[PDB]
Amino acid sequence: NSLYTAEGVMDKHSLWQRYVPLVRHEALRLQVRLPASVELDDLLQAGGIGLLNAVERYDALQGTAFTTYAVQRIRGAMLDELRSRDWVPRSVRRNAREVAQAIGQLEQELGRNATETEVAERLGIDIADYRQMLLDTNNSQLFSYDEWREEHGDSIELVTDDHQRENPLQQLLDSNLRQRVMEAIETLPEREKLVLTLYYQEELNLKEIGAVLEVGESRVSQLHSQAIKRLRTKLGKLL
Amino acid sequence: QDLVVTEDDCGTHEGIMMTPVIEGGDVKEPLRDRVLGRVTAEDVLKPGTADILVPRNTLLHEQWCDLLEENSVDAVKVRSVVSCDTDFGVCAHCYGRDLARGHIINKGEAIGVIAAQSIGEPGTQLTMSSIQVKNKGSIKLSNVKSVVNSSGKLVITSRNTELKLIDEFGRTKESYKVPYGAVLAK
Amino acid sequence: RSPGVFFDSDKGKTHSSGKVLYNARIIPYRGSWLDFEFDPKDNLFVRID
Amino acid sequence: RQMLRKATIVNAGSSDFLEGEQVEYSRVKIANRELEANGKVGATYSRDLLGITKASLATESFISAASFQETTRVLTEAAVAGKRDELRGLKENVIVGRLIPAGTGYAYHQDRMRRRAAG
Amino acid sequence: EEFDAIKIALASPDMIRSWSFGEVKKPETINYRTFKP
Amino acid sequence: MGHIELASPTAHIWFLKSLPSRIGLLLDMPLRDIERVLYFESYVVIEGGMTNLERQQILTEEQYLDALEEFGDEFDAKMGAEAIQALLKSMDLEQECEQLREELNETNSETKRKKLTKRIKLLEAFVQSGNKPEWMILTVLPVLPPDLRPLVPLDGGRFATSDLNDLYRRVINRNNRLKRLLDLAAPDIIVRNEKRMLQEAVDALLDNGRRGRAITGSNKRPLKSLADMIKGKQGRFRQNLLGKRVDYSGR
Amino acid sequence: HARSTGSYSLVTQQPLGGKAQFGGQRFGEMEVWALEAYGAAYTLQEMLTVKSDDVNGRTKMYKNIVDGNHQMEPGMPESFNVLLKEIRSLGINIELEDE
Amino acid sequence: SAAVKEFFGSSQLSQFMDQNNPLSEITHKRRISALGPGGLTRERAGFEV
Amino acid sequence: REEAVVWDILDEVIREHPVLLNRAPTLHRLGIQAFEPVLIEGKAIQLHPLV
DNA sequence: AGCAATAAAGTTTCCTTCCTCCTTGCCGATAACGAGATCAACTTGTTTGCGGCG
DNA sequence: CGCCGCAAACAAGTTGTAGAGCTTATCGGCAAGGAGGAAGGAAACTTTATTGCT
Ligand SMILES: [Zn+2]
Repeated sequence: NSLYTAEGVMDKHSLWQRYVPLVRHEALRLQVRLPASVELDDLLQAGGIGLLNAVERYDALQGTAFTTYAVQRIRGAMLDELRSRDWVPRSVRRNAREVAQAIGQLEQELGRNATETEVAERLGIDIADYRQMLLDTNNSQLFSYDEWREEHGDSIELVTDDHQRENPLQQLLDSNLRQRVMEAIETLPEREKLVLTLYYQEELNLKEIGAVLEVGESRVSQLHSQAIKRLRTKLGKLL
Repeated sequence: QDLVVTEDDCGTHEGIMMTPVIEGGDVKEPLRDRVLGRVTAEDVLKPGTADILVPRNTLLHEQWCDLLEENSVDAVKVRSVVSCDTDFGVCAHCYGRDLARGHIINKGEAIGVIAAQSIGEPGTQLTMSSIQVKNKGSIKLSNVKSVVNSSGKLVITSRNTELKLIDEFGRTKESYKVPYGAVLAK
Repeated sequence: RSPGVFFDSDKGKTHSSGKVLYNARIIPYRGSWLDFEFDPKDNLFVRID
Repeated sequence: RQMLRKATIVNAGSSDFLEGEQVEYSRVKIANRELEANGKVGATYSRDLLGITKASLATESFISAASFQETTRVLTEAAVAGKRDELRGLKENVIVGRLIPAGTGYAYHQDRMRRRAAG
Repeated sequence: EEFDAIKIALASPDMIRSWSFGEVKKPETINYRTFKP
Repeated sequence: MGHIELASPTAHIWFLKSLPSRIGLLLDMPLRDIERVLYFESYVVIEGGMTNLERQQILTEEQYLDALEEFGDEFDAKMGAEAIQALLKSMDLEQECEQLREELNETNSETKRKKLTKRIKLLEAFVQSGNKPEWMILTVLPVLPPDLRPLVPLDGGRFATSDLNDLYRRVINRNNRLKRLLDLAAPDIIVRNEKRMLQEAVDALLDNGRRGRAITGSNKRPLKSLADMIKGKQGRFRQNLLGKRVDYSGR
Repeated sequence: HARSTGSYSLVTQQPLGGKAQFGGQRFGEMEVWALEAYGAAYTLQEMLTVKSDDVNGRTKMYKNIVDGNHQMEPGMPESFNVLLKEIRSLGINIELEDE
Repeated sequence: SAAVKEFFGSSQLSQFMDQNNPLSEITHKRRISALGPGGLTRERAGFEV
Repeated sequence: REEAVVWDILDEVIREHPVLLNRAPTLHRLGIQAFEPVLIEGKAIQLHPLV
C-alpha cells in the first residue's frame, strides 16, 4: 500500500519487508498447541497486519527500537487470534495456569501427589473456589461421530438419550379434559365460562376480563374454586 | 432394476433355435427340457413332414414334449426374449411359463430380479493323437473340403470340418473335431 | 517383522513385459526406511519412504 | 438384452453422425422417420455391446446411478445438463417411497400413468 | 406433497437470495454457560 | 437455510478436479495452467490491447514485467478467479459451435473428432439447459440448519458437535479479515495469501483431502466434509434410506 | 427382544437398535429384492413409510388401529428432503416438478 | 503419566480380561497377534500369512 | 396385571392373524415366509422342519 | 342459601437501586536467540482412463 | 501411433461388546461500560376468612 507521502511509503514498506523474518522466527516456537499452531499462515497474515498498525504509529522521539515497538503489537495480535478461537473467559485460564504453577511447584516441595488441602492452603481462598474451578476449566469439548471402540461396531451417534420427547396420549386426554372443562362450566355464570374458555382455549388474557366486569375478582376467585371442586368430580389417571 | 413385462403378446417376429447340448458325450440337456415352457417361433412340423402343432405359438407343456419325444426332431425356434421388440418391456409369450407357478406368466411381473437372485444364490457354493469311435452309427461331415489321401483314405483340406457319429436313425451320438489334413481310416 | 534388510522381486508389474524386477528394502528399528530397485530397462532407482 | 441397449451410428441427417445412442431409440426414430415421414434423412447403425458395471450408470436416470457408485460424477454430468428422471424404475419409487411400477400396484400405477396422459 | 418428477438445475446466486432469510456474520454459536444461542 | 456473502468469488472443485473438468474442458486449456492461476502463482492474459500478445497466454510474473514496462496500458493480465470469470463471461457459444461443426468436416480423424464432439455437446448443453456458464463461480453461499450439524450437551455438562461448524468459522474469520484489510488498501501480497487460504478453506469444507491435504482435529483425524453424508455404505442411500430400522418387529 | 413402539432417532426420527435401548430391527435391501420378486406394493410401502419415518403416518395409523380401523395413508420421508437440503448446500438448484 | 495411562487404556492391545473360566484367562494371556501398530490389517493383508 | 381375560382375548385375535418370518441373509425370495401363529409357553420359536 | 364487608396474608409485579462484578475493547518500553519437517504411512489391488510420451 | 505412467476407486450382511481421554499452552494492565443482581422493600393485586343482610 501507500500513503500521501511516497518515500515515507517505500521506507515504510522496506522496513515492513525487512522484518517479516522476525515475524517468522518469533512465531517459529509458538508451535505444538491448538491446530492453527499447525497452520502458521494465519500467524503470518496476522503478524503483517499488526505490523502495519505499529508502523502507522511509530513513536520516534522515544528513541526505542522500532523492532521493540513492534514486538508489542506482534504478540498482542497473535494472542488475539488465539483468543478469538477459544470461547471461554480469560481469568478462568489465569486460575488454570496458576494452579498449574502452584501444583507443580508444591508437588516438588512435597515430592508426592494429591493432598488437596495443600491446594486449599497454598491457594488460601476457599475449597469451593477450586472445587468449582475444577468443573469450570478442566472439562472440554468432544465430538459426535467417533467410533465405539473394537473397530466400528457403532458410533457415539447411536448411544444418545433425550428427555423432551413427544407422547401422544397426554395431549389427547388434555383435549378431553378441555372439553370436560366446558362440560362443567357451560352451566355456570356467563362470564366465568367465558373467561376460563378464552383464557384456557386460545391462550388469551385473564384479568383482561377482570377489567371488563370491574368486580374486584373476589367472585372470580370464588367461582374458580367452585369449578375446581366440580372437576374434582371425575376420575382420570396421569397423576 | 428396470425390467418388467409390459404386454401380453408383442406379436413380434422370430427368434432362436434350441438344439441340444449333447457335446462331448451323451445328452446333457434334453430337448424336451429346452422346450418346456417355450413358445414356438413359428409353426413347426415333424419328421413325417408337414404336421403343424402351433399356429406360431403355444404353451409347450409335457404333453407336447412327450408328443415330440415320440418322434425324432432335433431343433426348434422360439420367440426369444432377444427378438421381442416391445418398447420398455417385453411380452409374456417370449418368456412363457413361470416355473414356480407352472403356467404362462401373467403380465405385470419383474424378471431380472428373479434372474439375479437365482444366479447369485448358488454361486457362493460354486467354487467349492487319434479319434476313436466307441459304437456304431453313420458318419456325417459337413462344410468339408477334403481329399482322398495317397493311401486312399480321407484327409481334410478345410479346417471347418468336424467328425460326427450319427446313429442309424439320424440323431447325433457323438461329435469330435478332426485337424486339417488329419489321417483318417475311413 | 524385524528391522534390517529385505530382498524381493515383483513379477511382471507392467504385465506387458512379463518381466521380473528385483529390489531391496531397508527398515531401521527407528528412523527412515529406504528402497533400491530396477526399471523395465535395467537402470537403478531409489526412494526414501 | 439389458447388456444391449445402445448402438453407434453409421450415417446422419437426424442427429450427429456417430454419437453413441440407444439402439431402441434408433429403432424408434427409424420406426418414425425412415417411414413415410421420409425415405431417408435419418441414419443407419452399427450395434454396440457394453459390460454391465458401466452400462448401469450409462442410463437415462441419474438416481439409480447415483445410489451406489460414483454418484458425484453422475451428479455433475447430469446437473450441468438440466436432466430429469421420470420415476419409472423401482428404486425411483422406493426412495421417494411411492408404489411400485408393477405387481399389485401395477394397476394404480398405470392409472397414474393414464393420469399423466389425462392431465 | 404429491409431485410428478425431479429436476436438477444450477444454483444461481439470486436463488441463494430467495432461499435465504438472513446473513450470518460471525463464528460463534452460544455462550459457554447459558446454553443459549 | 441461511446464507453468507463473500468479498470475492471462488470456483467449484467437482467442476474442476474431477474427471473431465467441464470448466477448462470447455476452454481448451490444461489443468495445470488454471491451477497455477488460482493457486496465485502466474498471471495470464485477459485481452491484449496489443495483439502483439495473445488471449489465454500465460504470463509468469517476471516476464510479465517485460511486457509491463514495455506497454503498461495496452494489455490486461491478472491472476485469479475474477480473471477466469471474465473469460468465461466474454466468450460466445454460437460462433464456436458453428465453426467447430464446420471444420469438423475437414479432417475427422479419430481423436480430433472425439474432442470436437465433446466440446460441441458441452456447448449445446449450456445452451439448451438454459443455464449460464458464469455460474460456475461462487460468490455467495448457503447455510444449512443447526439441526443437521448440531451442538448438544452431555451428562456432566460436556458437549458434542458437528465438525462442519468449525469449517464455516475459519471461512468467516478469513473473510472478515479480508474486509478489514481491504479497508486499509494494504500491500497486496497479504491479500493474495488471504484468498488462497480462503478458497482452500472453501473446498476443504466441500471435500477435505482431495486437492490439498486434509484438515484434522487434534486426534490426527479428518474434519469430515459434506460429501460423505452421501457416499459409500455410510451415505444416506445405502445406510439410512434403503435399509431401514423398524418397529412392530422382533426376534 | 421385542418392540412395538418407543424411542426414535432425533436427526432423522427413525428408530434405534439394541435391546439395551429398546431397539427396532433392520430391514435390508436383500429383503426388498425378495419382496419385489413377489411384487407386494402396499407392504413395503407401509414399512418404509410408517414403521420407519413418516411420523404423521405412524400417528394416524396407531389412531386407526385402536379405533379398530386397519387402513392406511402415506406421506413422504423426511430423509429424502434431508438429502435435498444437503444437495442445495453443495451449491445446486435441486428441485422438483409439481404435477 | 499421559503416555503411560493412555496405552494402558487407549491401545487396542490393552483389554479387559475374560473372566468366564480359568482357561479363558490363561489362554487369552497366551494369545498372539500381528496387529496394532507396527503390524497389519484385515482387508489389506491376505492369504499368504 | 395380566388377567386371564387378557390371554383369552389374545386367542380371540390371533387366529387367522398371520405373520412374516426372516432368516438372514436373504439370498432368494424364499429366505422369508408367511406363516400363521400358534402360541406356546417358552421363549423360543418352534418351526416346521422341512424349511 | 346468595350477596358484601372488614380485616388479614401473601403475593407477583416490577421497578428502581446502588452496591458489586463482570466483560468488551484498546495500547506498551532494555536486547536478540531461528525459514517448518517431528512423528506418522505402510506400500491392497485390479481395472480402467487419460496425459503424456514417444 | 502405441506405449508408459499415473491416478481412482469398489472391497457381504446383521446382531451384539464396553468405556474415552488430550503434547499441550496459550499478556496484562486499564477503562468504561453495560448487564446483571441483590438487596429489601412498596404496592397493585390478589387472595382468605370472619362476621353482617336478602
Ligand atoms: Zn415379447
